[PDB]
Amino acid sequence: TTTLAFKFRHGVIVAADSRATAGAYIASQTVKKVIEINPYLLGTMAGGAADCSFWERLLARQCRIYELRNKERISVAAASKLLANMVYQYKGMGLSMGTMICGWDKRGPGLYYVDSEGNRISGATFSVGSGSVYAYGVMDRGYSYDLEVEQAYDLARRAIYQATYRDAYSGGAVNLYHVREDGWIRVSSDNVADLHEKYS
Amino acid sequence: TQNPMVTGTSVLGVKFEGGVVIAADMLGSYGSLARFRNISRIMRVNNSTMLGASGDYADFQYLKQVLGQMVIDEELLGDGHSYSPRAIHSWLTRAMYSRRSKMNPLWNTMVIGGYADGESFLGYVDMLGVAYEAPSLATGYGAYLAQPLLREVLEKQPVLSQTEARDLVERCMRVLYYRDARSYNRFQIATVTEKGVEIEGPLSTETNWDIAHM
Amino acid sequence: TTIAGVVYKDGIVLGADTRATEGMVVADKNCSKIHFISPNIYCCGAGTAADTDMTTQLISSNLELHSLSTGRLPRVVTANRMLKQMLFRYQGYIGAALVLGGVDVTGPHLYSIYPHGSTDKLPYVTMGSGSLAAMAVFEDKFRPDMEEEEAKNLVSEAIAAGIFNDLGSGSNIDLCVISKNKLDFLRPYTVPNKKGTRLGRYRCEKGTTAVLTEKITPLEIE
Amino acid sequence: TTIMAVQFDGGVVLGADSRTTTGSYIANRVTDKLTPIHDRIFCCRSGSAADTQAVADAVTYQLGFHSIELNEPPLVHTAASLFKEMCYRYREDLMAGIIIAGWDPQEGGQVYSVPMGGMMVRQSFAIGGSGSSYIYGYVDATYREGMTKEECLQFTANALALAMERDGSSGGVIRLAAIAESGVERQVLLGDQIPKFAVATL
Amino acid sequence: TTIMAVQFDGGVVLGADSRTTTGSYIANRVTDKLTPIHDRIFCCRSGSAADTQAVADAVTYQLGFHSIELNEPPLVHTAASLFKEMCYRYREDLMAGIIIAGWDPQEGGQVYSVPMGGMMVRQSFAIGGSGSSYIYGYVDATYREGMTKEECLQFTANALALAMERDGSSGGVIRLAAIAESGVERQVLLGDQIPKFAVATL
Amino acid sequence: SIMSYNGGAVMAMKGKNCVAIAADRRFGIQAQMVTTDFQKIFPMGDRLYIGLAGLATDVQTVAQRLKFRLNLYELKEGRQIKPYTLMSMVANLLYEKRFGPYYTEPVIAGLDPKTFKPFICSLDLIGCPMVTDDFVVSGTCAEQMYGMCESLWEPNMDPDHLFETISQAMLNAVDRDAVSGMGVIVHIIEKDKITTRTLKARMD
Amino acid sequence: RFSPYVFNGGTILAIAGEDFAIVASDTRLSEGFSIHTRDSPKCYKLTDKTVIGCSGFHGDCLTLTKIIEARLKMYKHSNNKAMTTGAIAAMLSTILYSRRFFPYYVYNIIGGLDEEGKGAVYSFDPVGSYQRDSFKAGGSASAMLQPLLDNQVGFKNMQNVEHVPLSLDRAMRLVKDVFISAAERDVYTGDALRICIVTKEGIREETVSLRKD
Amino acid sequence: MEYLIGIQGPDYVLVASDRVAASNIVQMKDDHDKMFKMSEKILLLCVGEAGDTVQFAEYIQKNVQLYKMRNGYELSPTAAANFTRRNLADCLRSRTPYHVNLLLAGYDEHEGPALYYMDYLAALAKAPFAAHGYGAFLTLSILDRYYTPTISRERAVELLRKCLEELQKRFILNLPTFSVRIIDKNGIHDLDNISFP
Amino acid sequence: MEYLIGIQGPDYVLVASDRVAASNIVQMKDDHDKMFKMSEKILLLCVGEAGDTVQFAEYIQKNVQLYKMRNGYELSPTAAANFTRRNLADCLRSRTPYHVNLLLAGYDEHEGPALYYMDYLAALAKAPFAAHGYGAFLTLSILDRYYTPTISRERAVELLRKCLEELQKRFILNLPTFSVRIIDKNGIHDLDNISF
Amino acid sequence: SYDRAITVFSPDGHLFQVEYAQEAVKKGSTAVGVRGRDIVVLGVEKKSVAKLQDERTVRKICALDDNVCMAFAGLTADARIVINRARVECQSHRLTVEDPVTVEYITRYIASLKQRYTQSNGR
Repeated sequence: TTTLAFKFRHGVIVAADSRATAGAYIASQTVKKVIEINPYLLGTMAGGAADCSFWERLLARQCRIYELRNKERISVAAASKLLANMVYQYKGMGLSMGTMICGWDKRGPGLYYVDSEGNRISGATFSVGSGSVYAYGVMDRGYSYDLEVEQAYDLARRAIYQATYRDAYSGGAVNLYHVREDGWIRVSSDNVADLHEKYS
Repeated sequence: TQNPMVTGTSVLGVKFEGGVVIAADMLGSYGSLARFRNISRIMRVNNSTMLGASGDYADFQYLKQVLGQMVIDEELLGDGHSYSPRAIHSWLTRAMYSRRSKMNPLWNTMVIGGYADGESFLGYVDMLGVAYEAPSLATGYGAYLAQPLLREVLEKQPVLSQTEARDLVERCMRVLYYRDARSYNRFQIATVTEKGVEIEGPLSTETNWDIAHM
Repeated sequence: TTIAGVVYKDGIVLGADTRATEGMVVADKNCSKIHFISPNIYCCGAGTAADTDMTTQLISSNLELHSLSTGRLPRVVTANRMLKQMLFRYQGYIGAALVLGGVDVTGPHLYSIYPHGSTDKLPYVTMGSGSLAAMAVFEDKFRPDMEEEEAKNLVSEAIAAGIFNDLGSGSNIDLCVISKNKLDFLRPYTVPNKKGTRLGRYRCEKGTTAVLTEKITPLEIE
Repeated sequence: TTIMAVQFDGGVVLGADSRTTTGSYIANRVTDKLTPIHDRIFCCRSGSAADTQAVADAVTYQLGFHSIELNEPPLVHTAASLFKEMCYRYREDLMAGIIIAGWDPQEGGQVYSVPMGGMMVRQSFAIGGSGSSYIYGYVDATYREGMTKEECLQFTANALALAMERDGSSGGVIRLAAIAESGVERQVLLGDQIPKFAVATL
Repeated sequence: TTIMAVQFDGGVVLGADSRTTTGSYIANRVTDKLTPIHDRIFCCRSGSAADTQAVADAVTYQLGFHSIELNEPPLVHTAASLFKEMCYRYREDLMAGIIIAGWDPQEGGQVYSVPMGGMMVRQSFAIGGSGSSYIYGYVDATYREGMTKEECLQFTANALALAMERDGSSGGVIRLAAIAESGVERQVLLGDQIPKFAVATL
Repeated sequence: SIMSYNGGAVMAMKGKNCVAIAADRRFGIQAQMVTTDFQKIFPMGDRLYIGLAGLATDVQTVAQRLKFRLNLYELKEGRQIKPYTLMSMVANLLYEKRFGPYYTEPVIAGLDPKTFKPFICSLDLIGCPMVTDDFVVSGTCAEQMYGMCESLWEPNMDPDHLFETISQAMLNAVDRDAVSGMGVIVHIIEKDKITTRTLKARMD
Repeated sequence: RFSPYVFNGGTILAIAGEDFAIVASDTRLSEGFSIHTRDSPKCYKLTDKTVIGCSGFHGDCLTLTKIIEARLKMYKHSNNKAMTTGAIAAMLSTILYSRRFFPYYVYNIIGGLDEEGKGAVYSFDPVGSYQRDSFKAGGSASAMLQPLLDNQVGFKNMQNVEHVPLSLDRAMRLVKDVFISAAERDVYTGDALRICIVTKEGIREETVSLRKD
Repeated sequence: MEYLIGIQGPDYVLVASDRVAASNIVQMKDDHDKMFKMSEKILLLCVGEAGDTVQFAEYIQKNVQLYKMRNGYELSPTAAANFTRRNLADCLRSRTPYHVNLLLAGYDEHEGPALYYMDYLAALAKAPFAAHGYGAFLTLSILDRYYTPTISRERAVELLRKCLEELQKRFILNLPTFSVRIIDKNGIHDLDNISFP
Repeated sequence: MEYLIGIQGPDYVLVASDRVAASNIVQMKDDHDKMFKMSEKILLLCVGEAGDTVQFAEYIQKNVQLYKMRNGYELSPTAAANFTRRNLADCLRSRTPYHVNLLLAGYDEHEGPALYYMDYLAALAKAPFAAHGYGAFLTLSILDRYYTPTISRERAVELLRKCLEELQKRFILNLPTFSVRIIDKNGIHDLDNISF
Repeated sequence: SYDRAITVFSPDGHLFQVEYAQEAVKKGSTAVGVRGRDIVVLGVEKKSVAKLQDERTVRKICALDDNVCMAFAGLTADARIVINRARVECQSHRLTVEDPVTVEYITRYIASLKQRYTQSNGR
């Protein structure tokens, strides 16, 4: 798999492929790696899809509880900290998990990369999975904070495309998402075959 | 039992018109040694049910006392209810699966046969909790050797008589005595029917050995 | 794999299935697990298929030499000894389990050969995955000095038991009947299982598939 | 398996079961472990069937060549020595235990035991195989100096039956041989012919 | 080690060797492997001496408490069942092979064999230990229904002597016990008292 | 799986007076692709083709050794090789290395030069010949394309239907495994001509 | 030494439509190279609108279907309504993930009608990752079966063909054909084929023979 | 660890290598030359386990120059590639396997430029661009993005600098300077070494 | 690995750390901060396994701030060092052992500046200078050469820069920028980040 | 452990223990708190200075965190216990959710604690 997330002026962009594999067998080419935790923040999957989905759903219920109690929506840093502290208890017990928690808060756009190993790090660019290495090059060469929204969409698409082209365990269809101060939106679900027709 | 110590070999079973019959050799083997040559690996759970087991005989004794106390309590209540063979099959399946999930498995492989409500039951249980019903059953190397004969016979003839089933079982036991090394000539037959469980004494397979002179 | 052999009154009957499996998926549904060693000697193979085929070819070669040098038909003990010496030299690494059968001047002789070089002369033997079921059938219904038809039916029943009770074996039954005077090699002796007819037609019309390049090359003929 | 040999005055007796096993499955229930190395020299075979058959054939080859070039009947000590050098040179590869018996004019009836590791020991009575364990006591008690041919045959049959009932690897029909100046008398005991011993039968 | 018990009319006889080995070293050459669980009940211990002594003492404790509670003499089936429960609960932990023997009024002389794994079976005669292998044949042959106390004692002594000669782990002296209505009479055979079976000679 | 290190898939099919043989194009390390122009089908005659899948180095080495032996054969004999003969040669070649084997599973497809009768075969890792009348496969997605061919294939197909069949099979198969794909090439053999076509396939 | 898992074979299929959901499976059960029985359906009825198929270790399959029936009863007792298919799926994901560190080695498929009335198919990993699909295969021959369904039902890699919605008759014929082929070229499947279809009226079960081994 | 990169074009081959020789934590050398010329117009780039690299490269260099002296004409890049592939493939079964990851580059007057790739298993391949090392994972996506078969050499050097600066920003190891040289009809040409202070 | 360095002086203690956070072969982050502020006058630098560092550091952080809130006065640096040493040593024999290589720096009005060292085994050692990571092997020699007990903060910064440029030239890993800050009586002071 | 219902309902539905606790609060030292737009203020009345006491020890104004402060009235000991538990919670909240507490959060914790003591057994 492969995922992508970066911060720019008009919010946060999240992109991911749609392939799921067991060994060399492509079980699914329509899996939604990005998870809509709630209308105001969302997450991604890499590693154990079961692990990521379960723990992020647990995070979702915790976030709703926090919202109800405090009457203020939880911050991205707090959410990532909850997730990290939860998975850290199960450290060394075989969890394979990697995700990028994305949202807006009082501070601004939020992006945090949590991992089963224990790392929790904010940033302006992140890429997780087998194709992350191929994604980083395109994103790094094409990324600027001063960047039009359509340009951001395009470079996310192209990064995921090249990552799929090179990596065997990623493919299917990009599932692009855009976080704005009001909430996230799904902008496109383009297929890499149509994108190959486009870019070549 | 992480490693079994004293083991019993194959148990057979086949259901006929109006009852079920199972058979087992009276042997407990301590690693290629026929140490105990007179043991019943067949149990009488209740009037409508009988049980036969392979594998670790001690685990089988444990199941014997447990299940005996269970049916005893069911009798004590005097409520007009008795455990069905399929109910015992389910209970046993859960027990073996639980012991497996704790990684403390009961190494036995069981065959439950019973007759109740005018219906004949025959079920299998493995140490891992695998369970199923079939018209015929075999455990151990019996699964490879005897079950072909039973399956061919049952496929050509879906329903059998008591005498035909008994002859078939004795034939399969002869085959096992020939081609299995953890086997013994002495074996018990247990049959369940409308009358109830009737376990026969030690029987012989009556080998020929005419092949040797060639 | 299920191979089996039996001695009837005036010869030998060999039988085998035709299912060749790479792992747990079928690769060949009509394999020939019956090989030619000599006109009067035949063999069936199980285990490592390449080892069985190449060993049988080698011994067939050496026996061709021996036979046409001597001017008389080859014997079965010769093949058995060649095979066991070879297999012992390789110490079981070549995984050729064979049942070997032939008729010669002394009479019908049937051998079962194991990968480590062991042998056993028997009236009936079975090898492979369905060997136990076939042994069951033989221990039940074998009698000495059977007629040819009875022996063929017995071997068919045995191979069928191995088929319908073992996952590895299937798809057909092959027979070979060697005697003093004839050899009847019956490749589709029986068809117990067949593929069911396809209810739906899925034939794709022209242009169903896209193409990005095409290059036609004519072949000169004369 | 169980193999057994006994020396009587003027010959020997060989006995062995007919079972060879691969795991818990009996590949052959009528195998003949008694093998003629020569007209008056026999070999019983324990361990790897392949190893024993191979070394038996090679010893037969060498001993036939030696006997024919000498123009005199071979010796049991000679055959045992051949087996010894083979099994000792290849003690690492071969898992084989042998017991050799025959008759020759110079020494008469002889029994030699070649266990695993390639040592050679002449013995009055010698047992081998997985089942010899269970009958060491029976032979220690029952043996007596000066037994005859029929007496030794019955002794061997009883011993082999006792081993066969207890040992899973041993079983089948008992094959017997008696070797002397006259020649070889082979017989096979099956079913009721085999001696029977009463179970506890509580 | 080698232990052995046999049931006669009106009682039982127990026998055992007297050697405990740590590897190839004999720590105790005069150990008593016959432990009285009660006045009329005895135990013969094989396997780990520590495990056997522990379970023996615990069963003795439980059984004495049960007996004094009931104000009736205990049953051999009861003792064997206690041993069985312990050895089956802790079958993974301890390696112990037991053969319990005793007399009770209602059932008379009884012999139970609790091998490793925690199973229990009544037996007319039963043997255990490393040496029992070497005498399975002797006992299967020479056992007879209706033997006397003296006959069973000689039988047990002969068997233990054979096992002691052949097995390295068993040896020393033979301890014997005969249990009946009257009580227990223990005797120890040493030196010439052991039955001697002649070793073969050339 | 040493075979899965490079991946790859090769397939052959039979028709009426025609054979088809197809193979993927990807050359890649266990997850990283390198090139989409890899040659896994090599021509061993005018109308005889061999197709190799497995470890790519062994693919190349086997093809080279086979061309060596084959050219010597064609020069000494003075005729083109028969497909059964090539099968036997390949089996001997692979069994020469039975310990330390070439990690490739060949597929041969062609017409007999005299009668133009279709022939297809496959060989195991160590040279077990397996002649069939319908189709043969080798590769990582073998399990997929077996069922795909079992369904789509029909007897005595003409070249058009044969092409559409083998194309649909290869595409729908390699789309479903990771380490194979990146296009697919289809050689069609018949008495008069040879036709080679590349297919439009998902490059993911 | 002791292995708590063994592959009992089994193959399962699920197809969805506008007003129907088809679930089908083989009936063979086999440990190792030996058949245990030829009549063991992998497809169980959870409720009127739902069918579940399970493939893999039969003990885990049994415990799982037991737990699901129990929790369906519990849900009904508590909330006074029957569970929907998505709810069953989510509960099953939680169940499977509960024992993540000693998993059920079972591949499951849910097949049912949703509240809207459409067909639904949820496909699970052994560890509880669940994804809605229009069609899915599971078990030993899933790799064999999925390509043909992707070609026919999904119209993948097919050029200029009508994207017709699937119909009941075509679906039934298709599943019969694919299981025929999988029986032809897979050892673990082949005893028989039970087709348990769910529709608005209820669940109908049909059976068709396959080639015995 | 070591990084190689190759870019084919219409009329030239561009190759680059890191100049780092590292045994362990320490970096021993900063001007290591991983480029061996087998002839006037073909280069061999070799990386992998220590010693195997130079041994194999010098062996191939010897054989190629020997071919030249014997026959009067240099080998083609394709022939050199298949030759080194054969020698490498023969050895992996042998007791002396050469664990080396290679990248060959040459220009033929007839067949034009060429770039070949072979891993330690000796699987050959002709590619328009290729790379070795862990850095290849980062830089290959750059080339797949911005590469065209009609690329001019100035644009190629630009693309190279993009790949290398991405390595500097994003790759854990320290690869400060890179050797560069171009192959064309005229011959091998050394260029200014790309450095990042 | 991650690089830390400490340089004690007469009236100050200087600390530096690399700013990179890494994945298998990729620099995920270039502005990571490995310095934790337990109080106004002490710092904690932690490197090691992922997650253990943050969890342990923030546990010590909240414990120290809790001491302050409860008692009205901040802990001494030696006291905080022994406290974290206890918390770490208690755990190495437990089921959940942290694997953290620490470097602690603080100023006390009475005792003066202090620099403490402890490895993943919780062995505490006060030192005039110290370092962690594979780079310490390279840089400690430079400190042993060019360090004196009486050293101005300007010369200390220059010495630090020497060490870091040695790393840049001679160390395989890419540590392009280093965070720097200094502790004294006035408080913690962040300085210009050294970069190349 | 000691489990008994110290706090229970009375006829007419009053928790007498809670009423008595509020009575004890009324006995305590007076305190006043007022809110301003940019400043917030607390004041407490010393019962008796006593001219020997160290004022620092007996301060009834305490700081739960940097941005929070509280005063109390009633039992000084119970106040101290509650203060320490509030302090550990505000620090753990910083730890968990990476931001300082709000007064709503901390007073919610304190009220929950006091309620738990009104309902739990043995307290």
